Amino acid sequence: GDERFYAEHLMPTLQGLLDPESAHRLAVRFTSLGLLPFQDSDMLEVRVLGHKFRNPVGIAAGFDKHGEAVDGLYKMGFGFVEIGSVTPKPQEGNPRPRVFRLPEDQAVINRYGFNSHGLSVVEHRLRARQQKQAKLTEDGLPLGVNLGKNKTSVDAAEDYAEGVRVLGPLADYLVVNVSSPNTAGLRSLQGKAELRRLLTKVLQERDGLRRVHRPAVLVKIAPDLTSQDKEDIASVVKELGIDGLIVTNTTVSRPAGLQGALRSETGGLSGKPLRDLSTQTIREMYALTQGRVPIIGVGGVSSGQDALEKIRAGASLVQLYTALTFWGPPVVGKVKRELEALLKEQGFGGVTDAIGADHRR
Ligand SMILES: Cc1cc2nc3c(=O)[nH]c(=O)nc-3n(C[C@H](O)[C@H](O)[C@H](O)COP(=O)(O)O)c2cc1C
Ligand SMILES: CCOc1cccc(-c2ccc(NC(=O)/C(C#N)=C(/C)O)cc2)c1
Ligand SMILES: O=C(O)c1cc(=O)[nH]c(=O)[nH]1
Repeated sequence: GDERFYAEHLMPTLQGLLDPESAHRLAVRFTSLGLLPFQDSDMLEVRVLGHKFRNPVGIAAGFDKHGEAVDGLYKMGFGFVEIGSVTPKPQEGNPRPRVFRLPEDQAVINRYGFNSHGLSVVEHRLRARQQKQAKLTEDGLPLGVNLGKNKTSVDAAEDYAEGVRVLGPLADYLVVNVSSPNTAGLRSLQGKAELRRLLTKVLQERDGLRRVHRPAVLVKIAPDLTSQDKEDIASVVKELGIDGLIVTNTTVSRPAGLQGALRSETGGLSGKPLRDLSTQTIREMYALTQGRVPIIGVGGVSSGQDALEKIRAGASLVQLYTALTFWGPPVVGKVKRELEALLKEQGFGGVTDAIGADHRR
């Protein structure tokens, strides 16, 4: 598992032979079969959300939408895996092409539109390995399940409620994905009144599950929120005792300077141009919640430095996806090795010490 070989040869060859969606599909297949190319220091261990995480580097939602490659992802070195988004009924998502690479920007634009095998299919897939997962979780390798809603659903809150009922018993944490830019009306669920009503329902459903089957609940937010939007979210999160936030989803913005020919495709932008917009959103959300609400930081993480910036901004854990599509599997060990070195260099005893450190200087 050599970084240079993957970065300069394997990935560019793969990217030259297949369209992005096909490459994604082959990636999932290959990962699930456990054919793949770092020993985690105690310094990387984090305890949050009612769990031990052996390292703070997770695979973000969208790579394994249907829960097919969970074990292969742990083998890749991820400290935690998040699957989804999963919708109640199966649905196909948007017409193809719907994923686009911007290699000059180390970015991706996607408009998948919640292509999902649906709750029932994912439920059975997770049930087939439920005890294996119980042991992985106990070993410090938790599982997150990200919930979406169907395109034609009338009642968004009932879609999330159904997700809580069906996959909640199989998850260490649930994500109420209220931030996809690719489902009409979805991001409006981030508004105060809508959000309070939605999350009240979600939390009631979650609280009705048996103790050993009772997941933490997080809300995943956009990087495109107004100051007022962020204030309102922070307020609702604290009012309801939401367990954490995932910050951030993809951006509908197109930062000045994008070079990719495909920069004006519709969809969510991910990877390097998102990085600091995401970090700044983490920083604001951490301040508005007084450091009391765990944050999973996501967006543009490709290095130890990227990870530590999000951690010092207030993230307890980080995730990546887009970097894997450029650098391949060696990126996971790279991020971890670099993060470990930076923690030592900056005088932190471990990840935990660094969480929110920028707010204390
Ligand atoms: C192809 C693609 C599909 C995604 N699908 C989902 C999704 O289903 N649900 C979700 O919450 N986030 C989804 N995301 C967003 C990622 O989870 C993450 O928030 C975002 O891509 C920023 O991280 P990154 O720059 O490391 O990719 C997707 C991202 C991409 C690249
Ligand atoms: C020889 C195998 O190397 C691997 C092993 C496991 C995964 C990967 C790999 C992971 C993700 C991707 N994904 C993409 O390239 C992509 C795009 N565009 C998306 C949307 O996932 C491709 C390859 C490559
Ligand atoms: O399915 C998608 O289109 C999608 C969902 C999401 O939450 N974020 C994203 O970038 N794409």
